[PDB]
Amino acid sequence: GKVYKKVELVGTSEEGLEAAIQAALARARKTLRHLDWFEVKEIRGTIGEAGVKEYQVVLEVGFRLEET
Amino acid sequence: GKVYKKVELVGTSEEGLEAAIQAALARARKTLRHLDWFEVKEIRGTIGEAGVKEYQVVLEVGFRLEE
Amino acid sequence: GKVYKKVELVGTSEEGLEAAIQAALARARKTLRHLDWFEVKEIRGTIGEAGVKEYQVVLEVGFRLEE
Amino acid sequence: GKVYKKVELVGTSEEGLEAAIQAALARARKTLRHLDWFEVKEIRGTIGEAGVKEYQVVLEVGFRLEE
Amino acid sequence: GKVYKKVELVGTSEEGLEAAIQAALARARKTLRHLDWFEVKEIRGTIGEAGVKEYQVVLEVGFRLEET
Amino acid sequence: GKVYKKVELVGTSEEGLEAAIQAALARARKTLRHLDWFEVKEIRGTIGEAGVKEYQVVLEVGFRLEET
Amino acid sequence: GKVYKKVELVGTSEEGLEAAIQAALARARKTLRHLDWFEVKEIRGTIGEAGVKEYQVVLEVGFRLEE
Amino acid sequence: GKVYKKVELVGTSEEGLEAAIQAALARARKTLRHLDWFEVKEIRGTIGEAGVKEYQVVLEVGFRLEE
Amino acid sequence: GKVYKKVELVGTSEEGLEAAIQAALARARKTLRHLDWFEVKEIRGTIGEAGVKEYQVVLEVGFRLEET
Amino acid sequence: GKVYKKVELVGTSEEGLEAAIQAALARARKTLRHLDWFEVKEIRGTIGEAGVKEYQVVLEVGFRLEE
Amino acid sequence: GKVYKKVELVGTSEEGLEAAIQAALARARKTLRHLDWFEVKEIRGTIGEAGVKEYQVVLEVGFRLEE
Amino acid sequence: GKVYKKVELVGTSEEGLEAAIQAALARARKTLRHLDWFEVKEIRGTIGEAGVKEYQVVLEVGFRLEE
Ligand SMILES: [Mn+2]
Ligand SMILES: [Mn+2]
Ligand SMILES: [Mn+2]
Ligand SMILES: [Mn+2]
Ligand code: NA
Ligand code: NA
Repeated sequence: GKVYKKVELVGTSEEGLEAAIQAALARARKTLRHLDWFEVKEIRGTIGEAGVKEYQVVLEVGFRLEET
Repeated sequence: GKVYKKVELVGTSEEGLEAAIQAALARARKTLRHLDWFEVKEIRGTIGEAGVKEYQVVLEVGFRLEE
Repeated sequence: GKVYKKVELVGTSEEGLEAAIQAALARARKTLRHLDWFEVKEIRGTIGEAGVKEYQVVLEVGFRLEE
Repeated sequence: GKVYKKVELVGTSEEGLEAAIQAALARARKTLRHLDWFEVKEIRGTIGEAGVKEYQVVLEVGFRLEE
Repeated sequence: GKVYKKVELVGTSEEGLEAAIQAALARARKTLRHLDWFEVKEIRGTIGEAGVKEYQVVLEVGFRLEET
Repeated sequence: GKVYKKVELVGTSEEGLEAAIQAALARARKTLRHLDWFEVKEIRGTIGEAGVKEYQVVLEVGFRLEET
Repeated sequence: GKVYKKVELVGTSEEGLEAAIQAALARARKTLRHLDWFEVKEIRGTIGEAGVKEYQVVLEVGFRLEE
Repeated sequence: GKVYKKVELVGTSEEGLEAAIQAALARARKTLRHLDWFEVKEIRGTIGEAGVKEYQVVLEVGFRLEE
Repeated sequence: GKVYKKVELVGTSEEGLEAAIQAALARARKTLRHLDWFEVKEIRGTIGEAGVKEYQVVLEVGFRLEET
Repeated sequence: GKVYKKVELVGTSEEGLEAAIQAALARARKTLRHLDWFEVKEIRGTIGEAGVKEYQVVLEVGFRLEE
Repeated sequence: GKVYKKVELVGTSEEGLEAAIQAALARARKTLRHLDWFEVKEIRGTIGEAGVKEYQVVLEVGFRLEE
Repeated sequence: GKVYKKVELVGTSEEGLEAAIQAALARARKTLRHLDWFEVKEIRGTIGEAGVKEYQVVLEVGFRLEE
């Protein structure tokens, strides 16, 4: 049937988790076609000094491969 | 000794992660009694042209069983 | 020594598990060279009116990098 | 907005892995509506004179809940 | 062939690990038929003035489904 | 080289996931120096009449040790 | 009560997952007594010109120990 | 929002599993305040001529931090 | 240095967890020398009908290998 | 903010763990830009007459994506 | 009877894996008494012009508590 | 096809990680035939006055069964 590929990215943002997810996906869309789903693997981040500096979300992005 | 049961749900939301959890809990409250705690097992979601179509949070909800 | 890369693919088929793995490997052959091994990570699928609709096998495929 | 539930079943069969999965899904269909997807968690089995006696596939079945 | 279902329960007891498991099974057998096996997934508990307040054992209980 | 330590904290908040993480970091920074990074290990919470009562985020906080 | 041992084998076959499991179990039968159950731990394999070369199934075989 | 800390201990006992947990909690109570919950991570132990020399239970203890 | 081997056993008992652990170890001692430690992997069991029939503890037993 | 990608490589060497890591990283440097960190995922190897033949280290290499 | 505590450290070094472990243990010795054993949890690192810049080994250090 | 067995060993050495792996493999050679691969599962060790006392590497060793 169809075949998909998964790439692992890390999105970062000062805004929050959804924004860091959206950041990776926005960059993914520049170079990968047929983006279909994602799976969060890790949530981490840096500290300083209003608390969280940046949120870092490690995620797999899954996309459909074309025929050839 | 009190006994609890855990049911696994996946809440979804186009808005965010809290909203997805809340969606699941709102539905669980309709058919399950004595809801006490939840544990998130997975965060995933779907992608469209806008980016995230929906956030999906897989979680277990634990509740106390009667008698 | 030699250096390998692993790509993660999801093969799908209505027929069964091996055919799902085979579907991923046939596509991988078109763009990847020196395919050597694979490792299954997840077996999942969709459900239709007759039972399984498609099997989906998530696998890592390992191949030698040139140079 | 949408909420799914997951139940954990063990399908068994003497015929093979796919058959064991089909067995769980067939029995699932009798009492669960909107069956959407499955996830295989464990493949195990019993052993007899002729090798495999029964294949046992532990899977989660996900299905959409009504509001 | 036969089809089984697993339900996840948490038994509790102020006495010990076995007693907590038995509490869960004793309750299970009031609403579930054909109980066959259990599998412990987690041991946790709460803490009081005297050490352990209650033991909490998270377990899966497996039972045959009737062909309904 | 440098040596870091990780401590496991659980932040809580009635507001959301980021707020819970910030609660833990805000407390961490009162007794720990040189906070560098955090890693989320679990998200759980409690349930009330209105859905989520409080969100509880389990996280590791990593900080450099002073060569003492 | 009674005591069981588990050994970890890897069965291989060009002819699929069930075939590889059966290969392991046939060999286990030759030198092990009181074979009772198996648990699949990994599925992997090698790749050749036609896709899968060999399927390799890593499993635990459980057997009762005599007293 | 209240904040908790988790410390990892290994309690040991020649008697049994509960006793090992209790050993750890008794010691934790000496230097940690507001002890609330524990989670067992590992059960292991040592072996002598008698069989089990000591049971060892690795656990996290969670307690509320002040200010 | 020294080399050890680990075998995986399943001890069973109606008495409880420690007894099922002791059961595997007693049988291990019949055929393996220099038993040194064990690690519990799984706790499961059968049901009927005073609750637990038998407790089943899956464990690795580690023992020192001799030179030759 | 910025976005990173991770690729999974297997470095090999007859000369040890660090050597295998370095082999992977040297190859990564040839076709990947902005290499920042690595995470070891598995250590395995092959066996020959003298013990270890090749050390094989599976690692993730993280690098910043240009915009 | 006996109770141990475990702390999670990250040793770093430019020299290799063993050196990074030794670095954590040396700093551990300054403030912790009765250091008994360690468990490596993660091996990771940073990458520079010459390949590995810093090795980072995340380990748990276990030590015996006084009564 | 061919069938393999995996035995789990713990190699120990004061020198380092490879020497620990080598110690396990040298002993395995005395009693096991057709040793083919190994997989590291855990790296741990003991601590003495100078830092690491012994490294202990837990590994699975895979070998072909005759027949
Ligand atoms: Mn949010
Ligand atoms: Mn098949
Ligand atoms: Mn007991
Ligand atoms: Mn080395
Ligand atoms: Na569950
Ligand atoms: Na911890």
